[PDB]
Amino acid sequence: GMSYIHETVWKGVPKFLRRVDTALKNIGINERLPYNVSLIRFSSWMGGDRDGNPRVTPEVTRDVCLLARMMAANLYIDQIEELMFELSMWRCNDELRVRAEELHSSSGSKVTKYYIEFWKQIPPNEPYRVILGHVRDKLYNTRERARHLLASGVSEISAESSFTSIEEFLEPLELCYKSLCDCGDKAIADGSLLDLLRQVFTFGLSLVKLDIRQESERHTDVIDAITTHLGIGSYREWSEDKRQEWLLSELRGKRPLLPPDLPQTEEIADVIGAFHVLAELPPDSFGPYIISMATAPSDVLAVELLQRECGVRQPLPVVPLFERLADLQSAPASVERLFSVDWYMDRIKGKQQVMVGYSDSGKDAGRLSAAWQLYRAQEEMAQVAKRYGVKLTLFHGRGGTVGRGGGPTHLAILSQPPDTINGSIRVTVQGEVIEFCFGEEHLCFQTLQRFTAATLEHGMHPPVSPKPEWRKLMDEMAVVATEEY
Amino acid sequence: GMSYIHETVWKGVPKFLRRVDTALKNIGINERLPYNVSLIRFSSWMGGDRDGNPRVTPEVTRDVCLLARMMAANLYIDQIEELMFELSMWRCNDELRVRAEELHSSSGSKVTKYYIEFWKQIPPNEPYRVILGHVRDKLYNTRERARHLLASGVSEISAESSFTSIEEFLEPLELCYKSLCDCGDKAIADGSLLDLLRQVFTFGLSLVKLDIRQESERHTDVIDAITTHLGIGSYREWSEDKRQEWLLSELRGKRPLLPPDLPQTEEIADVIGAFHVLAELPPDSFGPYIISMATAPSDVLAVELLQRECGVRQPLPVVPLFERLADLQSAPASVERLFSVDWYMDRIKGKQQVMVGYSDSGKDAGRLSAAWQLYRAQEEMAQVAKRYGVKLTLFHGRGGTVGRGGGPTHLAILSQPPDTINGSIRVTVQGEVIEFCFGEEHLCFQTLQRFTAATLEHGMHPPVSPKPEWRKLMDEMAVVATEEY
Repeated sequence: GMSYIHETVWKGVPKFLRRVDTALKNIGINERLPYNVSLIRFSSWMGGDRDGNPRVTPEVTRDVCLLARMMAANLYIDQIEELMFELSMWRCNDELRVRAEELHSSSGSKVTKYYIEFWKQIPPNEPYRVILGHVRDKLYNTRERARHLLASGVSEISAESSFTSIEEFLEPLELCYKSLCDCGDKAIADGSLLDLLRQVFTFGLSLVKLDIRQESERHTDVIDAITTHLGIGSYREWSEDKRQEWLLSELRGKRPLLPPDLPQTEEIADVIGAFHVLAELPPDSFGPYIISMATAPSDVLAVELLQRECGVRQPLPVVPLFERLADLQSAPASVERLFSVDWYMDRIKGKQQVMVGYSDSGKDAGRLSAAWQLYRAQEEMAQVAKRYGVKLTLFHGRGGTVGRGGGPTHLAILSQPPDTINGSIRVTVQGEVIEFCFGEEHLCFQTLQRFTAATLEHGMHPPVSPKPEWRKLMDEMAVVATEEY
Repeated sequence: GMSYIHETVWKGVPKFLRRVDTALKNIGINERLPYNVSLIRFSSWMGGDRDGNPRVTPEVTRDVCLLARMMAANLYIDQIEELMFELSMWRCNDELRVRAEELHSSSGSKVTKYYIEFWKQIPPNEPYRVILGHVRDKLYNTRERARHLLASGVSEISAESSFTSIEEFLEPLELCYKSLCDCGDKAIADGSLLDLLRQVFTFGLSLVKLDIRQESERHTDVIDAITTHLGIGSYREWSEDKRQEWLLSELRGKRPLLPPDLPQTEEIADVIGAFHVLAELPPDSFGPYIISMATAPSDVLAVELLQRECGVRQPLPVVPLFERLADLQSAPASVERLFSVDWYMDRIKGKQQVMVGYSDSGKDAGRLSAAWQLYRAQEEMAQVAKRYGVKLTLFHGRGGTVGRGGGPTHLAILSQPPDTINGSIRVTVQGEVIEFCFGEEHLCFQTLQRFTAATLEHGMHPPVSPKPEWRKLMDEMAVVATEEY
């Protein structure tokens, strides 16, 4: 799946942004879309979704996170090398002229030892080549340290001698850009270097962020295993309101819960060992933790606890997946209960993402019933959120086939309830659909076009909300359809 | 300190035991003191004793533990190489022959690739060199693995490419010994091989065992930081019987205690960090955990708890150091209190060690009053232990000067109360006293001689118990001496 990121998406992102720059100038906006804008992002499930797949192990999740950082480092080194060839201009600003002489007189500040012939070829008056030269040395380490970590678990290459954060990486790049501008070469700067900067903000150091997904009941079994071992009873047998109470006492509580001598099934171990892996790896390599089969706020707090109690210093925000009819009905109720908890609200800090499954919905109820429930499950959740001042971000689980939420991109967005998108949405691109959308250069470009053009239009100029007549009919029809199905 | 272990104690232990053999034969025993008897053992505080020395960090303890295993393997290598030169016999028993052919035909069984010039060299009918050769290969790995574990986080050299357990190291050596006996060359077996085996039982894979020692109140500080953070209360202000009651609830309980977000002073981080080090290193590298300024049973239970709550999987046995007069008086009562606790009784499993301090005693009470309280301290603790079915081992903290329990070894042991030794004792050999005892070969032999002969005699042929008249006069004089001092 990463072959696609490499072959069409990597180069296909700056090209699409540059058209937006042109599209914008054509309506009188006299500036390009700023490079710190993530107008389009990429994320993966490829080593993270374990829902009903025992073969995605904690070690797998770790491999994928490091493989990615290795692929990413490699791509950037390629891009940086091309750029060195190009930025042969001598005119630089003062803050770059100082930094360049540090790295020149010291021979790269002894970071890599690998590109050392290069540090003896470099002529004095190529300030850009010298900054980027150093960026490259640090990139090679970032790449190699990921290899050593993947093969051994440890590296002779320190952290400081490589790029640890996206900000550390951006620093010299944004410098180069500001220098070229200060010297009046904003045109040169808006060339290869603008395309590169946009890639850093877009793709970051791990290329794609990893969503983790796990079955709802799997967390229940881990927590029931804890309550049993401590002799507080069976977490499984507790009513939902009892679970919420207990969990919140614990979340607020300062005392450790998870006992090391806890007896575990292979299944409980796969779950706990997964959080363990999440806790070692850099936070910027992860997206959200997705709970498949999500049903009530317990399921969300259950993870929040398991995550904190397994040592995840900076926890992945937890997103519920409403995949069945019943759960999508009780959904905006679930979302409000979570929003109404003093603890949970300090945790999320105004941002709540939730996933809606088109796949296992149409399997539960009819196609018609599912599509309609999914409509107002979005509509209402948005309403609950707007009321509690939380920025909702809907995650759409769409497939390729029509009966899994498939269909032309702009239509699928058009058909989503008004005022429930607003510049923030996520959509799955599943299996063969990656080839459908990103197989060729032009396909990738149109795929970014479709999503971006529809999302925009949908937010500035939404579709008509349904008439009260229509709603009633859809309500009554869905029950018929669901029963017939 | 280890230079003494190397230069006199290493070769000198097997020589002393061979004298014990001969002395056994001179009283008509017709048997060698079985090589599994540790008639004399060596432990170390050098890198473990933290009392009043902040310079003994957790990291110091880790360095000392690995350094020792390195030293140990490096001595076992030199010995094994000589032994290979020696056991050139071709007669072996079936078990050795089988293993010998496995190793021979596999070119070493894939262990090191070092000493590969030796394997090609190895002729067929030299079985002892074969097993031993592999034993050597495996030793090289053991000392290297320590080097890499010391010099950096971990090593390429695996766990089962080297010796991990003393039983794994003894397996092939004992096979050799039984082979040579089976072929009627036991006379050869009692030669250099016997001397090595006795070093394996006497020194193990770490050479000497590290005693950890820490102040009493320093553990109190940790447990008060936890009860304060969790809002349980102030452990420090709790009375002794309350401390015991709380600690025992926690020890019986299965739920974790120590919060990972616990605020720590630098001292508190040196306590917990130390336990963390013990948690990692192999258990067979440590002796006990010694509590200086031990006063009441709370101190012992406090460490038993901190030890578990820091994840020390197989915990060190806890010994209290009664350094001062008031503590030596309560001492037997503390000991009885610690017994009679159904939890603590199952932990120790019939074995309890306690240290008595000869240095800090005389400072507190004065020479005569100390020396006497020390006498009946051991006497009554014996009786309590005896009543509870517990083997009391006494650790004597002596040293050079007469004012610190100094004096001739055989006389000091004579001066100790009857029936409080019974072939189980530990004594400090402090600093310069090591040169006094182990500075020369003859000195080392003479020193093992005194300790072995005094302790044996004292067990079977005790000194006299004091007459009641004498006892009363001692109690009375003790008070008078204390007050005057």
